[PDB]
Amino acid sequence: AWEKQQRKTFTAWCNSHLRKAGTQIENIEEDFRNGLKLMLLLEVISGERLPRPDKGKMRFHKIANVNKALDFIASKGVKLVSIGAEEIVDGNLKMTLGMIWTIILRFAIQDISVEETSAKEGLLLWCQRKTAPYRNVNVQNFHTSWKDGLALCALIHRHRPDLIDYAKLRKDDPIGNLNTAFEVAEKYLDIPKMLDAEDIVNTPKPDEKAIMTYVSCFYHAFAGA
Repeated sequence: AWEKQQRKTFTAWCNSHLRKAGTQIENIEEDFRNGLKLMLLLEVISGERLPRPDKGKMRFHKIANVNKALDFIASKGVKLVSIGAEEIVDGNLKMTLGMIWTIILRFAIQDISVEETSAKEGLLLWCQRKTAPYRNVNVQNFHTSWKDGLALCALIHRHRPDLIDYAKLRKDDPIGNLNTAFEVAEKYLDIPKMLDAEDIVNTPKPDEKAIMTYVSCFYHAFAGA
């Protein structure tokens, strides 16, 4: 169950950035094998220029491109473990998802700082501060606390009360609450849908890496304004 959620969410997150470079991926376990869109993804999110990609379709050129991507990530303090270019190139879903998570964590979550609290813990505190006024919400983690959709709706309502009629939302309509939040974020906040409502409501403990990935988009979207 963790793999399905991470595949959907990580793919959508990558696409939310790749669109700025005029491209997209579809199958995360295949579309980064030659390293080209992986290098592009890193340039988009970092605002920096990576080395030029290799010229050639041979397997060793793909390995070289993936190594350029991995070396860049490592230069940002990321300690790559077990992740090898050969595996990314030949195909390994688990390793690929692990690599993309390290990227999401380093570039979208690690530098978040709220009240002397950083990264994951800081993002959580931010969510707690924003949803404090809502009695039917209780953010205590990045999994079960988000299952009924009220926390996400509240997070949006706190910044944009004009976008959601919070009083109409009921805890017994989790799918509806989640979709309402997903739709509003997509249409008005330019945050692509990254979570599947059914998976969130039916999985006892939803994947927190996927939820953190999606929620981090709201932090950055609201941090600007």
